[PDB]
Amino acid sequence: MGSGLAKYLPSTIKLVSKSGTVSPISLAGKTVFFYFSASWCPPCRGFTPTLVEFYEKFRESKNFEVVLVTWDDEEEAYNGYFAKMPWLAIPFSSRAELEALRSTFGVETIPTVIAVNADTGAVVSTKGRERLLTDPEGKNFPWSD
Amino acid sequence: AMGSGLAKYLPSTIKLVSKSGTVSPISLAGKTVFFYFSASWCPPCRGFTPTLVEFYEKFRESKNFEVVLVTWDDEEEAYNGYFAKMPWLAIPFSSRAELEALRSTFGVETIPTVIAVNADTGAVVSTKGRERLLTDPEGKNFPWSD
Repeated sequence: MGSGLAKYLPSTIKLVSKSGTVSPISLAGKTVFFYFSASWCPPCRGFTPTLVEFYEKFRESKNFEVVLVTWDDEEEAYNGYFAKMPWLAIPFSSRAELEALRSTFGVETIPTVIAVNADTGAVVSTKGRERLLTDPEGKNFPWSD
Repeated sequence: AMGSGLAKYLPSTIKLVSKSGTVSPISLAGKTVFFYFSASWCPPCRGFTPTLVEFYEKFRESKNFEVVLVTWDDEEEAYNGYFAKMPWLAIPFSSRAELEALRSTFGVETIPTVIAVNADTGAVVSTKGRERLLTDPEGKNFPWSD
């Protein structure tokens, strides 16, 4: 499946992990959080470790993945910031794909997490950046509505 | 020559677009320049734009300022239709790296935002005009510095 997630990206993209690459289709069956963030954004820098801790605890139990959608435009800054994260990222050089996601989800501000269902493409939630702060165990994950 | 404060923000090899033609960044010498980060797909942007248009029509001459759209649109027809509503200047749609560099330089986390700079010195003059214009339509406190 994962054909819902794949419709948000070119068919030829691979996501980057810490060690290799990941085909979007491999996220089938998961809730996928597009995390719009930048190393130069102070609230992003403070929110990232909150999301990292949640991912460490619940990635498998809640069956989700995070995909960084960078607003960094300098590759070394991107590299150092993504090094702090355990999840996936759109490659730094995929500038048009990054901008298409901003337009598609109407992302006016960072940090923002947009959750989609990888199989259907449906938007699952848009306020996780705020809701995670008062729900560290994710009892109300994925924070819909 | 004046206007050297803009050289880093608006490289001289890329002219700005106007309603009728093109404009070199150096032509903004001596002015306060508002970088207006905005997108046609952003509802608060669509509502703020006419407020800024009215202020520009009334006061851009008397207060010696210019507005430069920094687009977050990624579709050219959307950019064209939205900039058509505006009387000021814009970074060309295709200048994607220049647009992104301004976002990083001024740390623009949200739109709509206006960042004012001094065209001669490059100094940041104000960052909250998007909010402060709303309650100061005559610009009595322009350029709304902190």
